[PDB]
This record gives sequence, C-alpha cells and structure tokens, in this order.
Amino acid sequence: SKEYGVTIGESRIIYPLDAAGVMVSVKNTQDYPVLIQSRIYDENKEKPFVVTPPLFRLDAKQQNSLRIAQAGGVFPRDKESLKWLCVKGIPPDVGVFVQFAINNCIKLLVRPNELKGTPIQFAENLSWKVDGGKLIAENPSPFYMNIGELTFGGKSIPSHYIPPKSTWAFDLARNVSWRIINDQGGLDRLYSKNVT
Amino acid sequence: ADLTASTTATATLVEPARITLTYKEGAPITIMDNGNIDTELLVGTLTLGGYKTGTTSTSVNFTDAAGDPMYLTFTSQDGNNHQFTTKVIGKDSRDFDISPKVNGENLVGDDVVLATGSQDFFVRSIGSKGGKLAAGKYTDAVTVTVSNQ
Amino acid sequence: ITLTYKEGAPITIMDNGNIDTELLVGTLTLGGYKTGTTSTSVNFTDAAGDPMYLTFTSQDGNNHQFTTKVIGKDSRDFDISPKVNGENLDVVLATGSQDFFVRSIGSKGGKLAAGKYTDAVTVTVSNQ
Repeated sequence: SKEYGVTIGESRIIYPLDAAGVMVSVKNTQDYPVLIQSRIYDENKEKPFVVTPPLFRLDAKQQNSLRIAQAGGVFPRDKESLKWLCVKGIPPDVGVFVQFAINNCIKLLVRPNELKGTPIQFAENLSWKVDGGKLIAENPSPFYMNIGELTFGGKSIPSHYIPPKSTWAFDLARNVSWRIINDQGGLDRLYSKNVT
Repeated sequence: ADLTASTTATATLVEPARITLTYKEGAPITIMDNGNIDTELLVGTLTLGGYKTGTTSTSVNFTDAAGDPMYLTFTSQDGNNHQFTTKVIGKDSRDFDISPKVNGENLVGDDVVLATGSQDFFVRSIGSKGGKLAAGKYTDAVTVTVSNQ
Repeated sequence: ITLTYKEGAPITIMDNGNIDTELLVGTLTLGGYKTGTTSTSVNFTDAAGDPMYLTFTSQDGNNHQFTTKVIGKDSRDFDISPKVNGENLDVVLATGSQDFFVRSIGSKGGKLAAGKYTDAVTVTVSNQ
C-alpha cells in the first residue's frame, strides 16, 4: 500500500486585518521527501495574500514554516472575510497505477481589529428556523460561525460555517444543538434552541 | 515573615489540521473474452484519516487532469489514449452508500459526516465509453483536497 | 513581592488528545525577595492545590485540565525547584528576581480541546 500525509500547524488562521503577516508550520509526516505547494483562494475556491515560499522541498519527517503576508488590498471592517490556504504535498491485462497527493486546506479568516471579542462570545446568538424544506441558521455576529457539530431533532447534520451577518441553509423536531469551532480549532461548548 | 503576590497563568492549546491517506491496490485487472474490463471491480481502497470528527463528505474532493465530474479517469501509457472511468464511493454508519466529491461532484448519496477517526473509500471501475481496451499500463494522478471545517 | 507571567508558545494537541511533556507553557517571574531567599521559602499555589503541580483549566465549561511543574535554573543551569502547593519532588535564588518555568506534564484525563487555558496563581514567600 501507499502512505500520504500533510499536517498544517493549525486548523485555521486568524489574520489580523492589515498585519504584516503570520507564520504557520507545515510538516511532512511521510518517509519520503515532497514538494510543498501553497495556494490561497477566495471564499469560492477560485484564483491579496502571498505565501512564502509558494513552493519548496520538505524532507521526510521534517517541518518548516510558511509566511502568509497581506499584500495591500481592501476588506470590509464590519465583518470577517474568508480565504482558504491550501497546502499540497507533492510526492516524488490492464495494469493500473494511481498516484495520490494530499491537498490540505484550512480557513484563513481576515479579522478587522475593529471587531470586539471572539466567536465563542457570540456562538449562542445563532437563531434557527425551517423554510424551503431546509434548516436555516442566522448569524447576527460579525464572525464566521464555523459549526463543528450540529444536531436537529436528534439527527446529525453535516457541518458548515455560517457567514457573518448572514445565513446558511442546511439540507434536511424543533430542537437545534450546535457547537462552533473556536479560533484555536477546538470544539466549543454546546448550545440549544428550538426553531422559530 | 510571609509576603504574597498573585497572577494569572495562561496557555493556548491548538488542534492542527492533519490529513493522511492510505491506498491499498486491489487485484490486477484482467480483460474479458470480449475486450471489456468488468464493472464494479475493486480497483483499490482509500483510507482517509487524520481529520477532526465532524469533517464532511462534501468537503473532500478527488480531482484529476481529465476533470470528468463524478469520475476518475485512467489512461493508457502507450500513446493511444485508451481510457476507462472509475468512481469513488463508500459506506456511512447505517451502511448506506456515500461518496466524496470527485472533480467537484458527488456521484451517490447525501452529504454526511465522515466516520470517526478514518473513512474508507473504494475506487470502483465503471467501464469506458470507447470500449475495446488494449492491455497495458493505465494511470491517473489524483489529488485529494480536504477543506477542513 | 512581585509576580508576573509571560505565556510561552502555543501548545499543539496530539492526535490522541494529550500534550507532550517538558514544553515551556509560560514563564513566572518572581521578584522583591530578601537577599539570600532560597527555593524552599517559595510556594506557588492554585485552586486545584495538587502537590507539586499547577493545574490549567479550559474556559469552555467542560473543565479540560492538564498539569505542569515549576522549575527554575541557577547560574550553572541546574534545576531550581520551588514548592508548589507545599511540595517539591534547596537553592539560593538569583539577586533581585528569578524566573521559574512552567513545564508541561500532561492532560489530567481525557482528550484536551483546543482553546485558552488558565490558572489563577498565588505565590507565598516565607522568611522575609
């Protein structure tokens, strides 16, 4: 069999709007050397921030760091903006040979210094309702509420973030139980409310 | 004499984004007496791991150069461009068929939360719109993208 | 007597939900003690009150906890072990002030959740 693995030092990046840059570690957990290719994408996964180095070799079991720098640009200051950092590890009768490469992506959350507090202080503020045959979450806060666990009527609903001052509709009781992921990537405490 | 002072000690703990993949090849593919590779053959078994509990099936996307939505394409290395498609599917808790995106789209099942710890996926042969597959080596370079919550 | 603290580097939670040992959680800086004050006259205490350890706790209400130990260094880089909740596990401190490192030991049980951890600490210096 074949083995592949790529680990990013954190599961998300809280980037302070206008900061010089932030460091994040990347580790090649495999027994062979790889090329680490780092890319930044918009909220919709389409080709602002510069990752250095964009491409470099990482020997077996080794760890290194990337620098993510904000290259000018403009962002709203009444809410966070979302980008994605993807770190891909590039490995060195019908016969079949397939080669794989792991592309590990995490959220790069651009956070205006004007925002006060962190997601955990507003996690309970979400409201819910059923409409259009879907469970709709409403997030009144200016932070991305990254749900890490969601339950409705006892049945698990696959997670997804709830954009700031907006909503998200999940595909399908009155009781909703959710936990957001905190800035450090941990599953926060549980909250519950009935749909409106 | 006893003098005192107090303060608050702090610590920040983080959970990294770990992703691993293990691919175990299946049995070699033998061409039938009519020139067709069989369908539903177990080409290989993928075991995705490392991710944090809650990772979803729609957040995993296997892509290749052919970019055929819902299918991974294998091509011959003889320069004649013979191809056959395969799918990537798996099972959820209630043993229902599930599937991660393949080139951006899910082939079967609803979006679900992946099994805790690791999730197995099977690359199953479909067939080939062209047919008449010549013996030889077929390959595909596949990228597995995981968008962590 | 003055007591300040400087948090160290972030602590990475392992896949098994525990953390590694000897990590520098943070640094306690003690000052203002009389000339010749030794380690056995220093005693750091916290709510958990676990002999020899300072216990850190999650702020998510689930009470995730991990313990640490306090160890300083003398001029020859040898360990300086002050009392922690009344126990060690005796050296003269540096003139003026002395740094004491909070070293990680491990989770108190169960997997740890990422986030902010704290421990309200108090230090009592005797023979002053």
